[PDB]
Amino acid sequence: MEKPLYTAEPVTLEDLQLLADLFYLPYEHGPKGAQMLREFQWLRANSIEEWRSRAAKFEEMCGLVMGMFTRLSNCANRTILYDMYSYVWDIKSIMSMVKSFVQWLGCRGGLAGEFQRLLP
Amino acid sequence: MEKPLYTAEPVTLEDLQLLADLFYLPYEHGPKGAQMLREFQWLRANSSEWRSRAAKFEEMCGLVMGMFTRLSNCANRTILYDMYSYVWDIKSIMSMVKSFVQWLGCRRGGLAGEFQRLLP
Amino acid sequence: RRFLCGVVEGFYGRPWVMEQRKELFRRLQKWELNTYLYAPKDDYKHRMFWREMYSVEEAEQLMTLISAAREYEIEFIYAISPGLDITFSNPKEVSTLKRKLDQVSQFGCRSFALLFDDIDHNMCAADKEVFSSFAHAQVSITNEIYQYLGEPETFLFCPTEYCGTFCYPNVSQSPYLRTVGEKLLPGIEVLWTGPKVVSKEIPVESIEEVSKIIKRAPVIWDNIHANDYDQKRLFLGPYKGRSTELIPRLKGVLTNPNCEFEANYVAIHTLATWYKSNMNGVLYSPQMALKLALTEWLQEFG
Amino acid sequence: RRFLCGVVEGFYGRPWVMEQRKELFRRLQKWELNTYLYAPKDDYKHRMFWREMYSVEEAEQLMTLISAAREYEIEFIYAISPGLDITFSNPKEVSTLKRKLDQVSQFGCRSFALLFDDIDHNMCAADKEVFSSFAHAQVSITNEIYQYLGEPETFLFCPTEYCGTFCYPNVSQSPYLRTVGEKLLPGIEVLWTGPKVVSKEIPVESIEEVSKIIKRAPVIWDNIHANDYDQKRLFLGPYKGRSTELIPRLKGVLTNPNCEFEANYVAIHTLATWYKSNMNGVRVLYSPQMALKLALTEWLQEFG
Ligand SMILES: CC(=O)N[C@H]1/C(=N/OC(=O)Nc2ccccc2)O[C@H](CO)[C@@H](O)[C@@H]1O
Ligand SMILES: CC(=O)N[C@H]1/C(=N/OC(=O)Nc2ccccc2)O[C@H](CO)[C@@H](O)[C@@H]1O
Repeated sequence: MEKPLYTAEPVTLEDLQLLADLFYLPYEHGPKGAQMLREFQWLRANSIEEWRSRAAKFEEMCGLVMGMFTRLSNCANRTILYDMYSYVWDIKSIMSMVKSFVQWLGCRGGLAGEFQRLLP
Repeated sequence: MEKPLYTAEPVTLEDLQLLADLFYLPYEHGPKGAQMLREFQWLRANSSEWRSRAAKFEEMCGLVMGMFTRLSNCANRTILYDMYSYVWDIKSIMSMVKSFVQWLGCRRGGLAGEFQRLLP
Repeated sequence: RRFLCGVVEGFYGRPWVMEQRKELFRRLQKWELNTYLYAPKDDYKHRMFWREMYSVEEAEQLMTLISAAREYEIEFIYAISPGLDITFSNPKEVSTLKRKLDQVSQFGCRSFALLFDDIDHNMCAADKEVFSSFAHAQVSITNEIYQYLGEPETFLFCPTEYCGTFCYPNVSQSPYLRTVGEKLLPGIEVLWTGPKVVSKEIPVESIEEVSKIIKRAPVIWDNIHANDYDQKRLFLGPYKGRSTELIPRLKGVLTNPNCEFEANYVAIHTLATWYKSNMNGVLYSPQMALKLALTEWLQEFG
Repeated sequence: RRFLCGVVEGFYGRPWVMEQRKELFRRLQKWELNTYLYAPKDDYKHRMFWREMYSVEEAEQLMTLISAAREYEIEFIYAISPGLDITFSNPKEVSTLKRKLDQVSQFGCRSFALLFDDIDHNMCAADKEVFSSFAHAQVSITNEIYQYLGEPETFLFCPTEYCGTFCYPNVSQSPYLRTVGEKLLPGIEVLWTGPKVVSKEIPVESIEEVSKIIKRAPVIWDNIHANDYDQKRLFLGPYKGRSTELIPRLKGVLTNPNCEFEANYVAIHTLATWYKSNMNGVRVLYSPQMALKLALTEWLQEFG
């Protein structure tokens, strides 16, 4: 058996729909992202069998944010990706930490990041 | 008597020295940077001498703004544009940090940041 | 009826390039939008160094650009922001402003805009002597340029008090807006940003209030998708907060979008879906419009 | 002696334009640096879709860049990252790489590199059959491509266990680095990113430890000033944490710097200053705060 060739899976409509909700409006969050913040707050607030299943689908929800980047990172037209890489790379990373945090709950940003961490 | 024509104060070395201290190294804050951070942590705990430090903090905050102000107006827009994101974000975070210190004596960031905050 | 619907490139930061601007027109044409307002806050020869005449190559590019706007059935509006260091009473200044726009007319541009947004509310000792209030001085030179240019069909004017917040005592009682509405020629259009800079909502009564004092339907400068104020924030959401019931009460909607050009697809597409839905004075769903935009976009990725 | 000192465009994200690249060469030469490693993790032809040959304009642009590198007397090294989908056992694959590098050789490139960073330690069944270990696979292909190219002067190799915190089970006892140390050809220079991926300090001690197991002095791929991992951050600080005493114990230092090209002035200035300071010494000399004041000065004249 030889090594499977690297293949690019294309950006789906769901990928885009996820992205749109991740970076929505000034005075709003996209439902798909607003839900993802709801679920992470609740999952953090617990220690039933429900948590084990909700924390699972949240890790799937996280891998979706991660996969969305991979597929955007692999498409023929780079121009789209590069004009957003800053914003999309970061969400992918925080989401990657948030996935791992929840895995362990079952068993940065520079100086400006730090000052924004002190105000309420 | 007429409208004084538009003029651009050039970038000073003391500005660069401040910039480089703000965006220093991956494991170390710049002298000036870690200093600004120290005062904001302190002024937070106490709220009733204190006022003299707070005025010297707001003096330092202004220097960051001014630093951006001159960085923008310069002839080489090419340099500025590469780090527009960073400089714009540090000047902005300083403004809301300053306008908070003024409020204490007188008696944003997106979804990716909103996730970063609810982590240790 | 005439309605100016399109994009205003009026943000602070690295301005777009000819090939992006060209693709913007293709997109604008495809989505049945008509206008395009040139307002890049950076472009030296627009805000700070406005007086400066364009270079030989700068000229050729702008020409090629204005020509591409026509090819793509797009209304090209050229804006100039003197406001900063301009002396409203020195006729040399007024002449230099006149000379600047003459050069623009040479390239093929027919539609202009005099912008007075983000400037100190104070006139110098010379202008203080010559003109009554700050609105009087702006109106004087705006009308003079509207007339000097042979009263164009499309002539936009952005006031300094361009939103609700910025009005003192308030929109219905501001003596600045009063002078603008009264002394500004009805031919000259007025830009508005709604009740705030980045309006969350633009209620019909809010437009009715300003239309009343500006004594005309406003052209909306929409900062809803503007992102210059936080290069850490992207806006891939839909054109929400503006009722379709606004359309017969406005002369147009020019959306100031994200600095990042490629990121504006959804914001422009959804604006078009919004406008088209009720041109003829729940027809629009932001959540719905968004799926259309996202569907169409998905094709450009490949 | 020979010492490789420069920059490595080896980051993720929007790669530099060959316009910017020509400018970096001028800057490099001005500061007496001598190397450019072409390794942008994006460029489809470099990593992901590595087999794929360059087009007409793609070929044209690379030639001009290689030509500019000669003009500004900077050594151009072309790196290839075939590690994701390559089948080491398949000779057709080997031939595809041979063909890929020949095209670059036909642009004027004389210096090359083969990287195996950011890839899993598991081989496919065909590779599992043929080679005794993963280290054995990479050694065969690198050595084969080296010989094929005609044992060039500058041939770089990047291991999967390129940093202290990435060696299984540890640095000294790693079977992987031992296989490389022993079986990889002597002419081939090995890349090392220090104790961590982004090393706070690169201790002299740790360098003799790794030098031993790889049976040669490495070429540092310094990620100090890199900023892909946290796009919210930028690094304008001086080149800190690397003793001038490492200079005689290494074959070179290539800095992978901030993605935002213009921010790398202090980064590449302080690096040049660090190198020039203990250049000839064989076995203090460099002050970072002093190096930085010198950089910020030479930088300030770009603004105006
Ligand atoms: C007419 C108008 O809106 N003008 C400017 C304008 N001027 O005032 C500001 O810069 N205001 C502001 C910024 C962020 C949030 C609230 C107000 O609004 C936009 C803000 O992004 C700028 O891009 C425009 O150039
Ligand atoms: C040899 C090397 O360092 N390769 C890559 C590399 N590979 O491993 C990682 O991705 N490591 C990692 C990333 C951030 C922080 C800590 C470890 O590190 C750098 C990350 O900035 C990349 O720019 C390089 O392309």
